[PDB]
Amino acid sequence: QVQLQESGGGLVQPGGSLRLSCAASGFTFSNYKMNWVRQAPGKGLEWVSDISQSGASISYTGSVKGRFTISRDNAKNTLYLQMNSLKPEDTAVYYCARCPAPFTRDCFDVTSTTYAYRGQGTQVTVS
Amino acid sequence: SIAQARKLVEQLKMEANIDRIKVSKAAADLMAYCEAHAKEDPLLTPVPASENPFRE
Amino acid sequence: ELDQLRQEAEQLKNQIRDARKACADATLSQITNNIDPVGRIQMRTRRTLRGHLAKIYAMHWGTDSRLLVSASQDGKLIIWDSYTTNKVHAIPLRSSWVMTCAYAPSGNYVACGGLDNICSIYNLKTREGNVRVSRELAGHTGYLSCCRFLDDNQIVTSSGDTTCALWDIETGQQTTTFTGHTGDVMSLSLAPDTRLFVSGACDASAKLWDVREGMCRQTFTGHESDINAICFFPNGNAFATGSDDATCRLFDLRADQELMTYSHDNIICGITSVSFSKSGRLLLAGYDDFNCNVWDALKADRAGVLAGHDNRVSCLGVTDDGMAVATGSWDSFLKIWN
Amino acid sequence: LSAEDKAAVERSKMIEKQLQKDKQVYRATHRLLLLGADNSGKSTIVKQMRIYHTSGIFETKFQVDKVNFHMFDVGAQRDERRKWIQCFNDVTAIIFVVDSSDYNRLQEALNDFKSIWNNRWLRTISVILFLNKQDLLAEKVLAGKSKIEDYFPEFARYTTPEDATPEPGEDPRVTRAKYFIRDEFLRISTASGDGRHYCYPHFTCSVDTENARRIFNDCRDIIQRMHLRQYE
Amino acid sequence: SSFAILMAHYDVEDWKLTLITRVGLALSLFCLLLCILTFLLVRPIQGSRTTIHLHLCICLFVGSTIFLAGIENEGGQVGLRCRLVAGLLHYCFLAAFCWMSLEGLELYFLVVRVFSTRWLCLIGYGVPLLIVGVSAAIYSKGYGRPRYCWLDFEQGFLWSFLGPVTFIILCNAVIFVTTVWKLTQKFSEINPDMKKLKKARALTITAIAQLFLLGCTWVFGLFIFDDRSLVLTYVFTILNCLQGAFLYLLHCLLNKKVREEYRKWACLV
Repeated sequence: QVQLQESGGGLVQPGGSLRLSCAASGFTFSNYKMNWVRQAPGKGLEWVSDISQSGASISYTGSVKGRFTISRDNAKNTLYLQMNSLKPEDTAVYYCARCPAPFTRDCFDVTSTTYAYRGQGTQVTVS
Repeated sequence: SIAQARKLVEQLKMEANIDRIKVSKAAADLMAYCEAHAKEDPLLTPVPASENPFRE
Repeated sequence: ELDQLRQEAEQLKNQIRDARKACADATLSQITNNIDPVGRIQMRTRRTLRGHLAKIYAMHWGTDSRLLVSASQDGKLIIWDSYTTNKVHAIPLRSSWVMTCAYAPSGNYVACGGLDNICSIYNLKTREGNVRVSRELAGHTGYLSCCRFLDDNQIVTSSGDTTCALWDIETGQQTTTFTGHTGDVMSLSLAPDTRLFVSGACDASAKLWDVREGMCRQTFTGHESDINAICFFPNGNAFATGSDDATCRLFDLRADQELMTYSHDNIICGITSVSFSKSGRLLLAGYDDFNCNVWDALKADRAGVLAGHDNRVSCLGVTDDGMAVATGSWDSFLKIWN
Repeated sequence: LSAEDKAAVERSKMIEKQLQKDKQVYRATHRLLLLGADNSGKSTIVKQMRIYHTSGIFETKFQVDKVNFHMFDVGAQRDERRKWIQCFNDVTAIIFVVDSSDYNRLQEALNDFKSIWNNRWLRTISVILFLNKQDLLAEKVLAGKSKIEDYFPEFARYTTPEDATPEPGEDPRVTRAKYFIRDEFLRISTASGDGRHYCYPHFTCSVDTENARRIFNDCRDIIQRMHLRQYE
Repeated sequence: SSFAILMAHYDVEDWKLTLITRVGLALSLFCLLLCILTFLLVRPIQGSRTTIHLHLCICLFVGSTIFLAGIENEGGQVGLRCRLVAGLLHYCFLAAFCWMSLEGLELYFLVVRVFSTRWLCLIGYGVPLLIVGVSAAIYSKGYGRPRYCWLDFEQGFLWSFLGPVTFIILCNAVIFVTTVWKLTQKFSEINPDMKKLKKARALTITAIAQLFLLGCTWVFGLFIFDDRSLVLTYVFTILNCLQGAFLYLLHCLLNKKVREEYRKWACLV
């Protein structure tokens, strides 16, 4: 059916650079908008990053405006987040979220409590 | 959590022990019923103008 | 433990996949390749029904192949006759955000349901010119998508909170509750022999349910997005489903896997509703832009195109003897093709 | 005429009479949608606009300048809302309510605006936008306990707009922050507009009394710009 | 038969006058026929406006047909047919100049204050019926022309086909100024990124369209009583008798409602 599997957790002291990856299987990945969301311990669901169909439109979050990179491969079917210098305030678990519909730019409900097309999550603790 | 995982395991266990037939039999039955009532469907073989009640 | 349960689930999924690939010895499109195509089929609107004000959401053919129902988001349920194209009854709904309707199997009641988690049931033979309201079935947490009558005293409902339910009207309490989904459900149809039914929800899932036991008998996968329409093949041993990514598919229960797939290389507009023909040879679908398409259900080709709408198609149904096809769209007009 | 035709003609005539009567009533009343967040303050403006006067959906009515408005608040549903918004593709406007005093959720509210703006079935409806709880933002940036730059970098390189109008006699930094937020929303609003639908930002706090009038004016402009494109 | 006879008073005459008037009037009748046919054919554009177009075209066609029928006369004794065709001409044209007024009021309702066919026809025909039947009691007091078939000038009787002209033209002119003001103001914000020349050109085209529909040329019928300026007679005969052609060019051809619909109807069968 729908398969989203994460990779790249671990524990580190501040000042570290990591590579979060999320592999997808169960659809034609060439034409689906994608996002990265995370949940920190004791917190809710908050949005990290977004990327559109082809790779020409990139967007981020102010809290991570200068540290992270959001990339994708429509041939290895994988969404990537790249980090260089972390903080202790970034301990969380990361999910990659697919968009509901194909061939469209609007994207609903990736941050929802339960979602048919969202992975398991990967652990990242920085301290 | 634990309850959802247990329910999923039970559902998969129950479903994995169900016999199945070859799809050729299903296709044959589909063909048989398609050729079983062809002559009674007007939207394949229409009727004269005095039996189609909208034209009249 | 959780890890052991997850490992068992993965192993059982592997086993089920191997079992389903074991019996995939052929495809429907390969066996019926030499069936003579119906050729070019065209149908001119014989009557054109007008009177509504806004979007049209549901339409059900009566037990007689003569009567009809129409249901709109302006607050109207209209009972039509199609011969003289005359309006027989008007019923003003209480709620307006409403998405389903149906006749009774013996032409005595009707039912409706909307965003409010309520199914309202009216009876037809009444001394007043009104079709009075007699029942309200309640107990969901969400919105209803469809409702059908097994008989005049046992009805079936599906909602958007993962559940389905069987109900007995006179008392007004569920007899059995069907759980096992994950997302919201869209459409169910009743078995021709009136013993089972099937359901599809906004996942990669469609399920075959028994009725009086409550236990769910079959689960099917295949689709990349939500599911929007489903029905019963006449012999009660097949179904076809449509999704919101411009794709239809056809399954047979005992095979427990999808048989054939309806797609085109230039369709990027989704599906809204689907119905079968009375002989098992016309599959009629309503697509996202402004069209209906009539398909030969054994070849994955396009028998014909129905145009004449200025907006999206949302309702489609066939008569009970092969007399017409009714289509309805957001342009506030129903049309009867024959 | 036989009896069957007698009955059919009488029935069709009466029912057509009723439907013709109902056409005017359907067209006379305006319909709006209401979206907001849990802490946003939807109910506050709901009460303020009720002043202007189990279940899966709630209704409110009000009357401004001999024109009636219906608002449709949505509750007792689930958190997947990609299927019950489709039925709102024939309404005049969307009231989007946002809070201006919590920086952890402003990005989420921005994403909500992005999602509603670019929808296929919602590419013809205008958005009236209410920024709320201004006094709390003022107090937060006057105290200086935490900085907006902690969450929004480019505030280090921003000057007040030349057309900014700080009427009530406020500190400059209050005006800086307000216009930063409003520009954050209008950047999305002007990134991909096409003359069909336009935003209409506003400045208000939990003690306002002039919200329905703002809705009135935006709706009037929408209806006017619609007629000048179907006739001429 | 010089078309200025509908406005002139000293009975000017030239061969070019009547030749041009005949050509323009025949073309105008054919254009009105085309308008009525095309408007009755196309369904999905009902409303008040298309109703107005269709019925204005009706009354103008009737008036111009009976005009080409009955005007020219030997100049001898006036037959009863001449008198009756004169009165019928009067009625038909005042029907036209009530329909144009109603169109102007519609535009007002559709621009400034943004927030039934039966009543439209009722007003647009009942008013001219009264205004022309109040003069039915006046017979042979100048009714049918001693050398044509039209109204006379005695006792100031010709203020039934020029007074309403003046009133309607002035009201439509005021509405034109208001519409120009408001739409000018709005087009600064609707398309702020387009050059000034294209803005001026589009505004001028629209101004011309509702110049012809909101009939304003006929104001020359107020400066023709000076019996020297043959050039004013000529500009009248050029701007007016092409009324049908300009109507069909402006509110029938340029509209996008029928542009992508007549081509499809050509492929109906």
